[PDB]
Amino acid sequence: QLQESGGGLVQAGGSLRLSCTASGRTFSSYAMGWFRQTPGKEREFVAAITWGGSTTLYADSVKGRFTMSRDNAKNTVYLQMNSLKPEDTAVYYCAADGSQYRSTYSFRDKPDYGSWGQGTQVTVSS
Amino acid sequence: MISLIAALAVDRVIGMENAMPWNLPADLAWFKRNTLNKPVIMGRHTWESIGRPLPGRKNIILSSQPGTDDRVTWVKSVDEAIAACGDVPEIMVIGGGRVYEQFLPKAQKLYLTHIDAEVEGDTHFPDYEPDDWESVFSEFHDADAQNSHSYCFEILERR
Repeated sequence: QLQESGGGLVQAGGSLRLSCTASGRTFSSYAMGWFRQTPGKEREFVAAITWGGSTTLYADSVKGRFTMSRDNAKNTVYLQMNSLKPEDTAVYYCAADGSQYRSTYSFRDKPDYGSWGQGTQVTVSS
Repeated sequence: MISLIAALAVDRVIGMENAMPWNLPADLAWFKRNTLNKPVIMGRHTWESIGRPLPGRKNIILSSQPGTDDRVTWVKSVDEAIAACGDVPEIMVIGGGRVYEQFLPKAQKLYLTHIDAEVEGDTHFPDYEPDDWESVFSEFHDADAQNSHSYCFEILERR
């Protein structure tokens, strides 16, 4: 019940903004996260945010370039990606926590997903 | 019936309100509203953190130590705390951590406030699993002038 959008082609150094919208009355009781996967490679944790939106956690590879934010009134999370570079190229997925009211650390370090988005391709030129 | 009422940060982290890094008057009003006119059972450190009896409630303090205030009732075991409540429709257990552990298996109802914060602490509300607890009420709120974080009230009933 997650649906990503945004994405596509961006020049190196550029910015892209993704969104992930949910259907369901319980969305705002769950942490949410962004991940990225390139064909034949590991899925990689990118960002997580708590249920109410106040607290975030990022991978070191995107820290200070990417920001995750949340709008519970619109049942949506966002990924703002600045200073993009070729190795940021991947399919990006949003996922809902399977457990309510966990920290960003628990979401990342003790995986439990209730739902995944379809994914959106992000392609960074050089 | 026995009920627990608690304020939980993420990962069920709990603490003494006067040292939690938030300001949530709406939750304090929720607590008062749901405990008023009912016995409250609390542990010693919770007693000390409050600093005074809660008005309009029978205050019962569960501790292994002798009592230090005649305004409240001092008991030494879970069964004693319950007996001390007498014949009432609902007993409110108000923490802290070890008290919540002790009473959870005897409880039918939970009043939880979830707070949108990550706070370090080694004390947690005990695990309550969806299998055992049906959520029968939820009420979401955002931060505002008075309240520092998103908070969500929830009532659960033992299946």
